[PDB]
Amino acid sequence: SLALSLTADQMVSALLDAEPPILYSEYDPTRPFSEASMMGLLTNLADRELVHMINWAKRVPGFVDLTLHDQVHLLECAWLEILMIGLVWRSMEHPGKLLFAPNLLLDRNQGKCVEGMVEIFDMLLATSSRFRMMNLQGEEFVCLKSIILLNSGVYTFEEKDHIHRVLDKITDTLIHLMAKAGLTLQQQHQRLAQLLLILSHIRHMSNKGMEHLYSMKCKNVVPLSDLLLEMLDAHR
Amino acid sequence: LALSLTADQMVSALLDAEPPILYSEYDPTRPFSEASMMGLLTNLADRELVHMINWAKRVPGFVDLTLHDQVHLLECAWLEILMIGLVWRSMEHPGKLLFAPNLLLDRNQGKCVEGMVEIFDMLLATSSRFRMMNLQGEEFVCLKSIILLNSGVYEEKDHIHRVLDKITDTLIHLMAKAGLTLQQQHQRLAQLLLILSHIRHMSNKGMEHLYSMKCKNVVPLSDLLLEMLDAHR
Amino acid sequence: HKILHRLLQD
Amino acid sequence: HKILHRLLQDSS
Ligand SMILES: CC(=C(c1ccc(O)cc1)c1ccc(O)cc1)c1cccc(Nc2ccc(F)cc2)c1
Ligand SMILES: CC(=C(c1ccc(O)cc1)c1ccc(O)cc1)c1cccc(Nc2ccc(F)cc2)c1
Repeated sequence: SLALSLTADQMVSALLDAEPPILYSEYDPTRPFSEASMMGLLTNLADRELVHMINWAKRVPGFVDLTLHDQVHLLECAWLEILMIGLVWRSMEHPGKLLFAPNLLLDRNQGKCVEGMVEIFDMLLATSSRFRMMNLQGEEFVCLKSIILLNSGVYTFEEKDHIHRVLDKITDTLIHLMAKAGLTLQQQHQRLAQLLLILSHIRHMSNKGMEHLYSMKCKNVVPLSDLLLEMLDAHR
Repeated sequence: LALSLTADQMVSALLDAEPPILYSEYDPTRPFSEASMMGLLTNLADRELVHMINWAKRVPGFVDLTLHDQVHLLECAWLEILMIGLVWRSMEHPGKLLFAPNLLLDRNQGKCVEGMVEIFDMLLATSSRFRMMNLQGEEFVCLKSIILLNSGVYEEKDHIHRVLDKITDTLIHLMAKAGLTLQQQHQRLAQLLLILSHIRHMSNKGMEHLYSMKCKNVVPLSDLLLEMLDAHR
Repeated sequence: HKILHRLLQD
Repeated sequence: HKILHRLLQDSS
């Protein structure tokens, strides 16, 4: 794999370059949202973001070297986490707000438009602010997101040793970023640990999100794309 | 004062507070069933909870927290901690889950309970993961203390983060002693903490099934387990 | 009230 | 058969 040869800088530039585009929501000022329209907007956006996430995944160093099935497994396991850390990262400069899209900026309220959505909002909002207080950098964000992609589903599988090899490389890249920013040796590992611990909560937010999306599927209504349903069934 | 402990002290304090390995009420003559196995795992867990709660008080910093916070952290991480403990015990029993010395289970025995198989596999995977990483007793206790303080943290509670940083310092100190290079020290730290993500996953999947059970077929849950359970529902 | 709460006091 | 299969194979 060519991923292991890359330097810290090379790993970085390759990740920033792989970044998915920011997508817009179905504009329509008709406020306020009901529940069907709210979930409709989120579902459609997520469905469109997914297509790009796959392009992004294939550009994450080491992901291409994986068997198609391995790649499928990983994405199926971590797709919501990846969407969430993205949402969280976009919302950083909007305290008390979730930037689903540049034209879709929802605050604490409006989470009530959907039952059981306010709880998800607050965890997301909490993660966003945590990132903000840590002053998370873009180069660190891409590192975190790629880590989720490779790690989330690796313990549910030579090919695994490969993934862990790449994961170590991304860790090297993280410490390198922190070293360049002028952090002491100790501040480097403390920050590293801090960031990774947040991944545990992003996993948590994802699990809750998943089970809701079911009830909303089982109870029908809010038409989900076949792509979503397929990603969903991989968690049921 | 939990912030004035040296790495060595942290290890000692945590290693000291280690709860005992409780025994199952497993009766090997009694033929297995759905109700009995879940009754076995439920009862064991209920008794472990009592030791865990008292183990929490001995985790540096935990006592400094308000009493309402203590409750929150435990209600959030109780299953994660039960699981990482189970995984740590089963470490040297490949393909087997050591719930108790007298209750040692392999994959096929889970099938006796519907939907138990996936949980058993993630758990088995975690232990084998511990096994190829050669997780150390000193490292395990740090991870378990980290789960306790981190899982429920997300006014200004930077104290918990102060202790968390301390434990991180403790983990690095442990690896520096084991003769690891700086690069290896940060890599292993990352590897260890990333496992917590999957332990979180098993906990949430676990909770999920526990809900179903409760309002369904009644595998009677202890009054303590029932309160902890509602903390997630 | 709350068992967990009580046990944390003893 | 999975839509995910197509997108991965036709990735750009
Ligand atoms: C924020 C998010 C989604 C999202 C995240 C990031 C992003 O960039 C875009 C969307 C999301 C919402 C719907 C969907 O089908 C997929 C993802 C999401 C995902 C799962 C659940 C929930 N909350 C919920 C769902 C149903 C319900 F009945 C009650 C609460 C929210
Ligand atoms: C391993 C374990 C428990 C445990 C963990 C560590 C330990 O030291 C002891 C037990 C556990 C089992 C029952 C319970 O009431 C609480 C915990 C546990 C926890 C939650 C769920 C499951 N599996 C399951 C449960 C019900 C169902 F319908 C389908 C699958 C298993």
